[PDB]
Amino acid sequence: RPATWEESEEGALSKATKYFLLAEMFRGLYVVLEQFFRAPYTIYYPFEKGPVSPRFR
Amino acid sequence: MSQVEPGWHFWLGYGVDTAPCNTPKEKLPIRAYPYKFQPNYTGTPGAFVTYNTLKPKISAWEPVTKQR
Ligand SMILES: CCCCCCCCCCCCCCCCCC(=O)OC[C@H](COP(=O)(O)OCCN)OC(=O)CCCCCCCCCCCCCCCCC
Repeated sequence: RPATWEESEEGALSKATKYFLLAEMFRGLYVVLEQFFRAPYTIYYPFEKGPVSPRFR
Repeated sequence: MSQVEPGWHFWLGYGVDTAPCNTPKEKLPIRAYPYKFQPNYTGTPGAFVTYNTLKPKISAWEPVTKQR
């Protein structure tokens, strides 16, 4: 059975803190920002070339 | 990209480890004709003009009169 509000482990103030301060949204923004400091994948065609195999048609 | 000669084109795409100048003699093609490299001439007076390599399947009579 789904649990009701009165059987919740977290107090209402902690939940309100998560609600008003957008905790998981901030985690998502941080994950996006981490990518900004990683190496990009781009190659500079036609000066560089993607992989080609002997079977290519 | 069409100015890259064949062989080098394969090497640049990580097709082969060893570059064409480093490839031993046994793994080169023998040619009985002169090798010429030509890039894409599209949009240029040198663009390929296609045509039928056959003459027509039915040949007409060459008309000749005879005297009665
Ligand atoms: C603990 C005591 C607190 C006392 C009072 C609080 C004081 C004010 C606190 C300041 C922040 C308040 C403003 C944010 C409140 C957002 C509340 C919220 O979650 O809105 C939810 C709303 C849907 O409404 P609801 O029905 O209530 O949600 C139930 C869903 N099953 O749906 C929504 O609108 C989603 C939330 C909107 C988020 C907007 C995102 C736009 C850009 C995000 C900004 C992030 C920061 C950007 C800056 C870059 C970071 C450096």
